[PDB]
Amino acid sequence: GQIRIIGGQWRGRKLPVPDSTDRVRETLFNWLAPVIVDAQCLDCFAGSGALGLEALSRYAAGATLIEMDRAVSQQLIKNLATLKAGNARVVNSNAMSFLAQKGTPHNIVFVDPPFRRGLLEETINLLEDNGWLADEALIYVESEVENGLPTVPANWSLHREKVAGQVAYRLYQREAQ
Ligand SMILES: [Cl-]
Repeated sequence: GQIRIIGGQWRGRKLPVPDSTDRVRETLFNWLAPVIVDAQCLDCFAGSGALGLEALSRYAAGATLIEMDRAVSQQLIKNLATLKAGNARVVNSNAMSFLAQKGTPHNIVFVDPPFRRGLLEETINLLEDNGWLADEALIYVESEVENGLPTVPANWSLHREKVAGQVAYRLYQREAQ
């Protein structure tokens, strides 16, 4: 497995992601371009780290990367060490346990769960209820079109949306209320 960082300080740098897309990341980070510098980012299901790593490359101030798979969390840590990225941490946890505590506010949150039903709406409510979001946070949500629009709290509004293939890529903006 290889991950390519397509932008920022490590643009073009290639990283191994063990035995277990560009246009997506391109679209998302174009949406995030004017807020990404010095942002605090949380990746709820970091997986390969594609999202968190691209965020750090583009001069995010910091990224907390949450990943349930121990082997995957370990490789992520190794890739951060390669890149000399000290302004990040990896927590080996499922998102439901992790977010069910008093949180810390983030400017940008990535919500791309490995499966939708049982995780997506639950994660969204925990983010909102436990203080994980800064006053005007952006939350990226990836979901199959077939699922419809996810239930979001009333103070979240749909900010950007792209549909490609079977998948809806969305960015919500949250108002502190
Ligand atoms: Cl989870």
